[PDB]
Amino acid sequence: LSGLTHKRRLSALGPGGLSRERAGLEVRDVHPSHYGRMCPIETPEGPNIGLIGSLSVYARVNPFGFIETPYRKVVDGVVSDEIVYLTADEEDRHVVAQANSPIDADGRFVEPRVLVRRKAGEVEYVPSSEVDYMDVSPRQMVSVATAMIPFLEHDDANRALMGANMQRQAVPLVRSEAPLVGTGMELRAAIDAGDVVVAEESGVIEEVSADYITVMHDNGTRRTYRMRKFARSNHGTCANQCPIVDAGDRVEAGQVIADGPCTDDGEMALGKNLLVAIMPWEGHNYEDAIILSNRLVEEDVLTSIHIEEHEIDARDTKLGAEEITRDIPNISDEVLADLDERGIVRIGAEVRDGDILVGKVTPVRDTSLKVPHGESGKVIGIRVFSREDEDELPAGVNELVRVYVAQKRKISDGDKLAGRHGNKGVIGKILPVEDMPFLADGTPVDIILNTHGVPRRMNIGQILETHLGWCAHSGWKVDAAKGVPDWAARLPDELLEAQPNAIVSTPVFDGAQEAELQGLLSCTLPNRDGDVLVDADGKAMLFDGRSGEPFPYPVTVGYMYIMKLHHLVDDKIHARSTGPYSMITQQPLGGKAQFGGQRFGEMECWAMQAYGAAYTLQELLTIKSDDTVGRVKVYEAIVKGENIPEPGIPESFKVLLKELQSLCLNVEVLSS
Amino acid sequence: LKGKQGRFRQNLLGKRVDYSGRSVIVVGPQLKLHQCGLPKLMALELFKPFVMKRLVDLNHAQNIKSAKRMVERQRPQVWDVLEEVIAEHPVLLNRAPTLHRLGIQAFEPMLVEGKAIQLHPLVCEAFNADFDGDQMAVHLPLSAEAQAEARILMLSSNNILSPASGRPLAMPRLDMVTGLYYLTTEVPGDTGEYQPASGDHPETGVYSSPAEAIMAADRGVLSVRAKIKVRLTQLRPPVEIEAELFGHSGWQPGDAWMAETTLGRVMFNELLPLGYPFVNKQMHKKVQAAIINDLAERYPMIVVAQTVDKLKDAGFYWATRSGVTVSMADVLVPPRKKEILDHYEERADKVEKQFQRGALNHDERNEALVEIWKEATDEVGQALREHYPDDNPIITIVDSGATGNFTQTRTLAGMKGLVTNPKGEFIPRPVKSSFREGLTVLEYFINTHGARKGLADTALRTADSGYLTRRLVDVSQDVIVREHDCQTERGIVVELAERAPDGTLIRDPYIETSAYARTLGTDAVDEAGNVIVERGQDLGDPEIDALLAAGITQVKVRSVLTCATSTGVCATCYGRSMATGKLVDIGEAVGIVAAQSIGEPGTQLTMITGGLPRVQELFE
Amino acid sequence: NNSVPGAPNRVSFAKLREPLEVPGL
Amino acid sequence: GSERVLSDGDHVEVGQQLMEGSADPHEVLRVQGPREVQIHLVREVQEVYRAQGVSIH
Amino acid sequence: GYDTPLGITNPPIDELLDRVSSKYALVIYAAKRARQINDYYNQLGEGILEYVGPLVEPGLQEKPLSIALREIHADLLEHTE
Amino acid sequence: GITKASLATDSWLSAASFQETTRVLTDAAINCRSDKLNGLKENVIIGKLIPAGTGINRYRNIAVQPTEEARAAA
Amino acid sequence: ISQRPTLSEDVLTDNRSQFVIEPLEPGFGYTLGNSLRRTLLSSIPGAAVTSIRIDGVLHEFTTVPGVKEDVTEIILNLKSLVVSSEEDEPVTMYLRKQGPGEVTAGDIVPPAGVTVHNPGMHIATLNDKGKLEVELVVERGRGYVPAVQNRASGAEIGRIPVDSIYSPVLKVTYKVDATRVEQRTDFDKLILDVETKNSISPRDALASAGKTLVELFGLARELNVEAEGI
Amino acid sequence: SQRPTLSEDVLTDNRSQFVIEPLEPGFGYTLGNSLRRTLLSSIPGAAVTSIRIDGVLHEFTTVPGVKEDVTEIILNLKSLVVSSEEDEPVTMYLRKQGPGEVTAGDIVPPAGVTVHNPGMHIATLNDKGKLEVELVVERGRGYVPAVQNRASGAEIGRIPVDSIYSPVLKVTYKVDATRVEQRTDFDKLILDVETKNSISPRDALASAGKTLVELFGLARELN
Ligand SMILES: [Mg+2]
Ligand SMILES: [Zn+2]
Repeated sequence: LSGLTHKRRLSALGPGGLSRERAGLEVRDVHPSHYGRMCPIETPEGPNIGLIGSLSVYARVNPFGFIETPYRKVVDGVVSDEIVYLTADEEDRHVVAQANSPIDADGRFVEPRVLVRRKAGEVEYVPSSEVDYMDVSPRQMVSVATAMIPFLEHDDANRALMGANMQRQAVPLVRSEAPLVGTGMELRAAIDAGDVVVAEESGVIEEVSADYITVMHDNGTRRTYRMRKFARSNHGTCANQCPIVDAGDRVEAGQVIADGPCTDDGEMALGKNLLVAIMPWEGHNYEDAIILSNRLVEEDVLTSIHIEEHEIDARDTKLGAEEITRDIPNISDEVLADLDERGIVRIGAEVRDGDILVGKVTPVRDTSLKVPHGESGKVIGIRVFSREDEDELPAGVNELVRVYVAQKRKISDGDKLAGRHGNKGVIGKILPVEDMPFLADGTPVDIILNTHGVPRRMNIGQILETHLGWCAHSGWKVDAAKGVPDWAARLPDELLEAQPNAIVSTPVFDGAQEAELQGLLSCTLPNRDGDVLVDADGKAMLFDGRSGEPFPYPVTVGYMYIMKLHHLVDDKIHARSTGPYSMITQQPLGGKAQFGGQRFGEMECWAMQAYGAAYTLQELLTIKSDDTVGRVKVYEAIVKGENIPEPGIPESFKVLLKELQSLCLNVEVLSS
Repeated sequence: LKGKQGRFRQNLLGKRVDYSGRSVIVVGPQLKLHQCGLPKLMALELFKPFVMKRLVDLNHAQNIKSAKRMVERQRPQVWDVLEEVIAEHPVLLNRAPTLHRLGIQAFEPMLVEGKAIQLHPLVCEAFNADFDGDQMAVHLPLSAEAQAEARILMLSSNNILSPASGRPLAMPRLDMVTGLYYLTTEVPGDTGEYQPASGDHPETGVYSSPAEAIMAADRGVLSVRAKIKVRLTQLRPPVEIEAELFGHSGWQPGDAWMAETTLGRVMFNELLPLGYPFVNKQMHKKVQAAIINDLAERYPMIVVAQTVDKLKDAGFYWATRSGVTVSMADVLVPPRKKEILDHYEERADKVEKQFQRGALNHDERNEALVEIWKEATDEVGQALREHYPDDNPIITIVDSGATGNFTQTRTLAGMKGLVTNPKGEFIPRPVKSSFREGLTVLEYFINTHGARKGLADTALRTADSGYLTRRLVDVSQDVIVREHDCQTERGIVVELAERAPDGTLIRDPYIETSAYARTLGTDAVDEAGNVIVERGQDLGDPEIDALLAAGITQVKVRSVLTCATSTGVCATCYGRSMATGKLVDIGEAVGIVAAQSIGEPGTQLTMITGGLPRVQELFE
Repeated sequence: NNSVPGAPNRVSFAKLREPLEVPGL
Repeated sequence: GSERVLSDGDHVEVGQQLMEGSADPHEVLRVQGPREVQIHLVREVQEVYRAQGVSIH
Repeated sequence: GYDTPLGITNPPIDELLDRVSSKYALVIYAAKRARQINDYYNQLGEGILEYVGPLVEPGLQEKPLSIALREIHADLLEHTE
Repeated sequence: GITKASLATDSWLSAASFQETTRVLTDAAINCRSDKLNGLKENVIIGKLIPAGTGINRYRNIAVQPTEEARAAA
Repeated sequence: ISQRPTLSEDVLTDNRSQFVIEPLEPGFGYTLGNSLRRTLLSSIPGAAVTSIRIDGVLHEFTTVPGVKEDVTEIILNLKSLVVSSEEDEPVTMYLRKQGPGEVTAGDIVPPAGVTVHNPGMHIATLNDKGKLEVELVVERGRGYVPAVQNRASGAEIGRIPVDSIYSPVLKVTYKVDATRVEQRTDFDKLILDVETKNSISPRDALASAGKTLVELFGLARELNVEAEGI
Repeated sequence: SQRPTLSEDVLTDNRSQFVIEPLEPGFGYTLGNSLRRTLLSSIPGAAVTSIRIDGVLHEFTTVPGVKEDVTEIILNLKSLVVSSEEDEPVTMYLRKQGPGEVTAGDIVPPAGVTVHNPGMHIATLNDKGKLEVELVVERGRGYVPAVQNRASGAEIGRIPVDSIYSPVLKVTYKVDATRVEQRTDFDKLILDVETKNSISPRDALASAGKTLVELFGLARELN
């Protein structure tokens, strides 16, 4: 989905365009001519708001570069099946009807007055004859990403935008599952995404394998497809393909054959289905926090794979050429116990932080490449490029070798999660499976959400999604012996009888109404034990896991789709006590990879000054950042039992002196 | 030297320090106020030299290099020493970017698994932090001096009171308030309530002591919130009953009196410090603020922190059982909205025909439409409020001051009403549906504008406030209280409270700010010869009440503006401090505090403009 | 109306018919 | 009273603003001294801050 | 007249302020005593004395600053302005 | 305004830090303006203890010894 | 698996106590705490009063003549009295006095077996020429039982059932604290708190509760044979 | 009036109901919750610890002839359930070659261990490839991360696997109260437990009972 959205993006800045400071603020706002061409919801949250849109679902660029949009022209008040494409100017000069306005099966307008859009920001009823154009589908103004957010007609603009932006940050899991409730624009958005193979001609599969497939065409031509397995994605995640076809099936042309990352039977699946409950629970879910059952951790429900990537090179120098070699000066045999004869780590050897990954000698010194601070995992593959074998390399290099390290991450504390309605959060605590509240039949819940954040943020759509998810999961059977209930008049005749773990889809702007949910929730199939858990309203009776006594009031439950964001915790966490020092500034390095300390802004200096704290500021400015002898002496004193000696003169001040004395300004000290 | 990279400037932008660390923050309700959680994988790597020294002292290793190697390998012999070496070693937290004085606390560490720096719920407001991925650094003082510094001055339990105004900031904030509201609420005709003697049957609903009441509630014959007549023994009764029943002889522990309240109120009062008079009213957020302010103004800080912690724990415990959820059956549609909408639409059609006659122009049509639809929205909101009972979770949440307002509920259930436009003027097209029922494509398209504009407004406001704060800090760097008393006489006079021509006395609506903490210049002797507040005695809540009782209106108060000190200001002129609760101590910087306090609220300053640019122009 | 040959079957709360398939994305 | 209109022939106190707006601090300073301008600045800033609902000493 | 606290907040802050003139003096008035205590501990293998050792009997491996603060609360130190 | 009130100060080092470093540096150089380390900004640029809070000389020089009564009773 | 033994510490006060159990396997904190609290609160047998009688009053609306206190105050004062009985059958007890003065529990004549553990407790006060006769019955039971469960009781003139307290303990509270026995650093540390009447000591009430709970789980264990740690 | 409780069993195919009464009022809930808590986490069992696949050096790869890669087969094998009689790491074998299907019943367990669900589907093989996998079976209780074998410093051919020793699957209870004014005020507990077929419900209930008895024995001793 992220790749498709990036391919469909519409930038407005860059070379040949306006800058951030000069571009006006009005341009970042909507314009009544955006309907049908550029989605108004999807947009980056950062300062680049309004400058980066996205094509509409049905928009197609005319041969000149003016976006178009389909319409069917009403000739004499009768809808026309044939369609034409109109640009902005021609669209203004006509009357455009409303898709949702009821229309008879014969093409006759049941209503005499039908709302309409006019020249600019004008809408008003008009007789049912002069109307000239009518739209095609209600989903004609949404982007591709926003088109797959169920119950989009109930959320808020900001919340919908946040959810749309969140959907582009999922992480492919190990065992994906299709959502129970999602629009009908999932499989189509996956087939065109390119990351899933598909047969060209209708043939019959002879044999299949985990690494390759062989399909026999009806004309007698055998063809083979190779599927890349565990190849590092462009952004650090993994990508695979697992064929979903059996040996001896006549697969028709255009039928998916393999599922790539975030896919399940040829349709998008960015997350799993978890049983949610909405109630404040001992403040652990206080202010957007989240609680997860240990069942997720111990069942790999939300386990992901991340593949790192490193490379070292031996480039020629004036003093000589460097060569990768197993031997390395003054190193114990144990340290290099992993490197092979050629001087590289054998495949499939566990590597820990600070370990040596590939050895080389510098004309001889030691400058071998080592794992950075905070990495681990297996070594899945090593690629070595040699100039001897006639392999193109950048000028001035002889041997560039890259090593891939793959680590399996299980969801832990401090990880982000978010639904499709833009409700972020963090895993506050992962309680044991024996402590979570459980339904009356012994089914412990998997995640608990706070309730105070629902009505203030005003994203009531997710409640309806949860209700519909539970209804679909449990399966329903609406009574029809006495006849279709009035509330069930418009239901498709084939949607009255479902099975457990059924699948449902609600297209945006045209989905189940409140009456539909009210009716459905009253006819869910009973559990195998013979009893129904939830009431008509959708709430249920729980049982506290700690106290063991039931809660005084019922609570809401249901299955809600949950994704997993890319802002993991292992990347963030980092510590630094003593390590490499920069040579030009005499300050500790920066960044997690380099094992460097944190920044100390001036606002912290102001805060320290406010408290009246002086010695702490003196330390932070002199004894832990600049003073070399100060650092050495304090470290030695700490290692022993001696008191910390008072700091000295910072390097910054001495540099300032020795620099200002160069402009003939004799800067004395006057110690007296 | 000149320019942004000039070595003069770059010496102030800060340096990269050692003994640091950053991680995500997750709320933890199991900690005391002066506590914090550090993952062991971070604590062990941040205390390495101390651990090595203490370990070599215990003879688990032979030298320093071997000890360092063992610490690197993380043998099971290290964790005991790690726990023994951080007994009382404070650390400094700093949410990035720090804004005000309370943005750098100093908590005691505590080992806990995971990879997230746990925290206390009541301090998140100090950092303005939200538990959705925020990151804060963690420093550590080394010398024996910085330890005492961060243990006495920068400790968290000693900074309950915000520097802006001398009123506590760390108070029950978002969720636990709902729990307290549910606990202290009263309901009539509950189970086990008090009843009068009905002929041959005694009067039931009287319990010997709170222990029996708790046991009965546990058994299941007494709802936690019902009218009861308990017999308390360790809670001073309200003054109105203390002065009557005991004749002012003075209550002491061990004296009984028959109260009339609900068990929830007793269980809540048991949390308050001993000796505090009984409080017997439903706890709206305003009442919570009043109680906390009174406790902070009558008792030492440590007792306030302890009672706040206990109250937060009780609120968290009782919030879960309040049965506050969300469902379709809770967001209830108005019953007769359709008729009102039809009538107002008919009147709109009337004005539409009026315009069709051509007498009026476009502007008058816009004005008529906007006013009509504003009236319609108000009427629909009134009807919706009249519809909901006092049991829906939305009403319980909104009315108890936990969060939000009624307009959001009206949008969620009633009508969203007219919406802004990119030009700022109200579109003549109003939305006729609520988010529950379901919008349509045109209405959502129209609605997008407000969200876009609000995002842009916040984006500019953050930077504006930052720049203003930086400049204000720059201007006033060198103000410091040097001398203890300038012994000057000029004191600005401020009208405390005006006396109405018909009434006896009306409290000035701004006495809370002008003359609340300043030092009284001259004694405000009453009309008679008696002295109610003597010269020099700092003012405060009880003293302000005493002054109001005396009916005094005009008072001359010592001020810093007319201070006679050559450099800085005299301490006596400055008056009662903010974070300390007492007179400022010699040497304390005041310029930085003032700059931070004035600059912090700049974030919410929005629109001769009235917003932040107005303040910029005024100061400039 | 599953245009692709063997997509999974998931009935939908359909009320109006779109007269054209989504063009190649 | 604020509802009253600016009636000609009346009398006013020194330093008062005749019409809505803001008085230049330099003029009030020169015609009143430092005390009046100080108190006016304090009151004006306090008013603009009290407009938003925030409170500071 | 209140529940005994636990952790580093014992003894409380207000009790100390009754002894010391102002909170800014107390920090140094205790840090210097902590330095003296650490110096006394360091000369423990052989006996060279400049100041006496803890006055109040310490705990089980308590930090010197804690001892200093817990003995200042007992009114056992005299200092020069 | 704040800008004009802050641009004119007594210490030359802070003034050079703020704006027009070359001009103020030259003016201070000609006069041989020797300034005491007063204030916070210059005193923190140098690195010496700030003259505020626990830095004022009234507190930095304190001698504390156990009372004779305690010494008599060990 | 033996794991590590869990020892029960103890603290002492006038009549309260803070029993501490440390350390426990992760999650066993509440598993002990809640059940132990419930057993302590409503398992230990005891004795208390059930009904009273006042021949000087016909019903409860009014107050007994010649006495400062009210009927409800008399009931409340007489309910808190601590009575220990060793006989199963419900025995009677009489309180009688004449003339001005006060009345104390110690002045009530006890029959064989029953005893009162607080003689100095106050009940009420009489004015001059005052008299009151009471015939209160005492029964042995467990836990708390309200008077509503004793409503239908034969037919009498002035039978006024009172909510009894069949337990020597009346307050219990507990928490859980984290502990570090190894790199796990999540082991629970139960902190119990009990405050009993004068008829039992906390260390004995807890012992009796443990006896009862172990006897109860003996049924679960006896179904088969299988061992575990200490 | 006062009788000791008694526990009886109501049997079903694999999930049994236990009825306990009479219990004093307001006491059934806590006992049921305590039993449930001690049942779902402290029941000893055995499960696969680490596997050894011939011709494969790690887990992020495939093997010719199979339809799913190593990760999928590891996930499938996680569902395997085994009971250990010996208290030491035992070794099994799994040799299947040629086209067809490989199920749980193709393992040749040694003496003292058994596989109770031979119907599980592990994977499928094309005629090109074969398969020979060796796996360990250790006895533990609770749940242990797979990384435990990472620090053992074995050879390359060892692949750690997460171990989950728990035979219990679901437990629930309901209380049938009798709140009549008579002294017959008690409650009847109805506890239901279902196991993974490794051990019958009676054995798990007895183990939990013994665990709680041994734990509470520390209080009955006079203090
Ligand atoms: Mg945040
Ligand atoms: Zn002064």
